[PDB]
This record gives sequence, C-alpha cells and structure tokens, in this order.
Amino acid sequence: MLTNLVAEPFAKLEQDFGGSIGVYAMDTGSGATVSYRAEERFPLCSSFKGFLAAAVLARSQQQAGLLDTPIRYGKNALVPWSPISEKYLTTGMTVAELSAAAVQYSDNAAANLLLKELGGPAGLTAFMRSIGDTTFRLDRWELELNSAIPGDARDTSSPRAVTESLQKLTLGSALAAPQRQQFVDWLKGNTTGNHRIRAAVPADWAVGDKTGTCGVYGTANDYAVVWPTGRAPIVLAVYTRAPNKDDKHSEAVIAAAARLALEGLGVNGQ
Ligand SMILES: *[B@@]1([O])O[C]([C]C([O])=O)[C][C][C]1[N]C(=O)[C]C1=[C][C]=[C]S1
Repeated sequence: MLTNLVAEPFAKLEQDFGGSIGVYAMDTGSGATVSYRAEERFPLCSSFKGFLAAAVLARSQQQAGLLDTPIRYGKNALVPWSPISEKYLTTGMTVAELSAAAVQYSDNAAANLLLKELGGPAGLTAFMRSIGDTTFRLDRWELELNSAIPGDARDTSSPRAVTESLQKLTLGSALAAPQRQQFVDWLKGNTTGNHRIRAAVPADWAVGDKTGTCGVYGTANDYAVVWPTGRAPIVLAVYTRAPNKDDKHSEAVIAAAARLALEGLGVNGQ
C-alpha cells in the first residue's frame, strides 16, 4: 500500500554503474517505504561491524563491565586496514574502544577480536536471529568474508533485513535504552561515510551510518539512520555489487541512490 508510492530511476542508475543496486528505505513515521532489489542478497563487507557492535552492547546488558574490559593483543592479531588498533598494539584497548573502532573506522583487527568475544560468525548470526532477522548470515572472519563471490550467500544479507534490523537496534526495543543511545552515538561518529549516504543528507540533519567496501566485484554499501528536522527518522540501506571481479565500486552511486530514496519518500532534502 505504502511501498514505492513514487517511482524513482534506480534501474538507470545501476545500469550506468554497471551492476546491481539494492535499496530499502523506511519512513518510520508513516511506514512508507522505497524498495528496489530490496530482498536480494548482497555481501555485507565491513557493514557487519555495525551489527557486531550492537551484539557487544547487547551482551553488556547481562555482563556488566564488559565494555570496560581491557583487551591486549599480539601483532598476529593485526589485519590489513586496522587504523586504530595498530596505534594501541603496545597498550591494548577496551572492548568499548574496539567496538567504536570497528564502527567508526571499520577496523579489521578490532572486528576479529570482537567476533572472538561473541563466539565467532555463528555468534553474531545468533544475535541477529534473536532480534528477528532471519536473513543475515555471517560465515567467515576478516579478511576472508570480503570475497563477494557472485551467487555466494556467505556473509550476506538483504537491504530490507539490514534496514529492519537497524531500526530495531537504533529506534526500537532490541537494545536497552542506554545501549541503544551508545549504538546511535557510535554510528553518528562514523568517519568512513562522508561520500555515501551522508553526501545525500543535508548538514543540518543528524545521521549515523556504517559503510562497507569489499574491494572486489564493485561491492560496497552503507546503511544509516537519518533524523530530518521536524519529522520522524528515516532508516535506509544501500548495497551494490557488480558481475566482474575487477569492477570498481562507486561512492557516488551510493550517494545518488540515497538521494533517490529520500525523494521517493517525499523527504525534502538537498
Ligand atoms: B570493510 O569491508 O570496509 C572498510 C571500508 C568501509 O567501511 O567502507 C575497510 C575494511 C573492510 N575492507 C577490506 O578489508 C578490504 C578493503 C577495501 C578498501 C580498503 S580495505
């Protein structure tokens, strides 16, 4: 009834990109949605790290002091693209600091350390099942989860399930109130997304996001909660892939798809 009330040229955008774009956007006030390839699977890439941090926050509700726990690690724990954890190799970091690094810098070593805390990819998947997400699956660790192989369901979800779970965690009741605001605050402090959904969002609106870039198969993504002033928040997810291993990802295409999603919802923006 309220899905795709206004058609938007997503097909032309993905054809110009040379791949596939998946979009799901939800106006949490009216329930209206924009949906394009929204139930297809796309690789999560580093976007799983947002849900990883939420799963850590959920575990901290039953294990008080978890966030403050100092974690030491060896050089063998470093993974290419660990921009924060490499600076604390000789000191260690807290669980909360690792979580913030995973969310805000996509830190790979931090992500693997936190996955170990949860019992691995199946532990994160179990958390997602516990909030009602039956689509999400994490199967591997960094960096193997970035292979983005066409047709491979490992380490994928759908734009719709990403958006639905993001809404539950940032705006609904999946986390207790203090943990919910901490998750929002980590997303708001993200540093990796300035050229993606944020580039479609006016500077005077609040926004938290989590990006991912697999590095192959034109595969990259971003999901976000956006608070336009004077109306209810919008939750959205934009995922891309492409058929050839050497196909380039495009941040501009992600920003453009986000613009179309906001336009389709009737949200006056840029
Ligand atoms: B992850 O999938 O994405 C991060 C970048 C982001 O958030 O958009 C970087 C770490 C992960 N990616 C990889 O390890 C492979 C890389 C692709 C580009 C730079 S590192």
